[PDB]
Amino acid sequence: AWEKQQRKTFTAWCNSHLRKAGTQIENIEEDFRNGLKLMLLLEVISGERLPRPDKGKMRFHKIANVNKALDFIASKGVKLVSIGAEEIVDGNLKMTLGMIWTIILRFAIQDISVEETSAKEGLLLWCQRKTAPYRNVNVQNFHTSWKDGLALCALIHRHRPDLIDYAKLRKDDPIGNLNTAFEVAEKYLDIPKMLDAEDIVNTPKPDEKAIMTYVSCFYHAFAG
Amino acid sequence: AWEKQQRKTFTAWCNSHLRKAGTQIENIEEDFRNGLKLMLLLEVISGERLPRPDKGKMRFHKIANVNKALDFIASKGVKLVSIGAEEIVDGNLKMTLGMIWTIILRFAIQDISVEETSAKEGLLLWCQRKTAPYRNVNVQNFHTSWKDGLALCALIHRHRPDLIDYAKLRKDDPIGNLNTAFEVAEKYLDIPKMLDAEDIVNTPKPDEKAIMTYVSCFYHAFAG
Repeated sequence: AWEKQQRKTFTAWCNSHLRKAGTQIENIEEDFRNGLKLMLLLEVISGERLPRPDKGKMRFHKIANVNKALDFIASKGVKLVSIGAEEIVDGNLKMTLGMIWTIILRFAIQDISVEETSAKEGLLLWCQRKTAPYRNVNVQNFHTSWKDGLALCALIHRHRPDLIDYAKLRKDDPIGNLNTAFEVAEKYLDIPKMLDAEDIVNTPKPDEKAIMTYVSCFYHAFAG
Repeated sequence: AWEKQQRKTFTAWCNSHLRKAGTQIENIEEDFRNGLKLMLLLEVISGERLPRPDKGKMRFHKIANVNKALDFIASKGVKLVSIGAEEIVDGNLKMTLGMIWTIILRFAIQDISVEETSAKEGLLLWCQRKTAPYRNVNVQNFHTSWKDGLALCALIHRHRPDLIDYAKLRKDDPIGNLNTAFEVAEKYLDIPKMLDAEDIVNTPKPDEKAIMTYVSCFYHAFAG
């Protein structure tokens, strides 16, 4: 089940960045095979220039361009684990999703530094400080703590009290709390939806990586 | 109409240089008011060191920093015509765009020397020699001669035959010829888009200054 979720969230995340370069992707298991938008995505989020793409549509041209991306990532202190250009060119889903998470983690989460605490732990602490005043919220992880949607609404309310009337939110209305946060973020913060309400509520333990991906968008939107 | 075009082209040009200093500007009529990135831009394109910026965000601090830039330019044999720091600090569009062109002309076009011919005339002659072998191209100016996009494709083809299949380009397909040149330059030469296809084709006489700005990028990219 995580596979379908991660694909939707990762795709939405990639698209929220690629749109600045005037493009988008539809099927993550196809649109990164030739490495072009993969390279484009990396220049967008890093603000750096990658080597120029190789012209051509042959298999070897794809391997070469995907390798430009993979090398750029590796050069950022990333250890592409068993992730080779061949699998990416071949459209392998597990490997492709693994690569994108690696990029999401490295370029959007790793550098977060809060109270001498970085990356994943850093983002968690930040989420905790911001939601500290909300008694009906208890952030201890990036999965079950977010199930009832209050954590996200509170996180939003902490920076934009005018967008959500937090007092009207009930705990036993998880679907509603989530969609309220999702729609408000989409509408006023221009943070596209990356999660599905029902999937968060239905899964005993939601996908930790999908959640961190969405939440980091909020970190970057409020840090600015 | 020239105002909107010049703003887009000049902004893209400024950004293609500022990116080397790890920054960019969004709205040209705002981002140069405090003179910081203006000074930064000048050090980047000249390779020289300007005086240090004044610390502070007050109006007078801005006037002082913009004056450091204006003086540096003037010291390069430039006559800032009726261009004062006040107008720049005030975010005046006409004056700001006038200043940037002055900088584009002085630091990217003036020193071009081809067959005992310099600056604007120098760049034109260069463009002519390079496109001389292309019969469906006739460069006589920096405006109408570029409308159908063949001049640019030929200019690119002359140095990189592998990037554009010039023979497939038709004259009655101006929009396509232009975008082909625009996308190829952006993709393989890392020369960001500075012009809009439809604007070039729709205007009886495209903006001579916007065109020279974009074309000079090609001069510098192939001169290296």
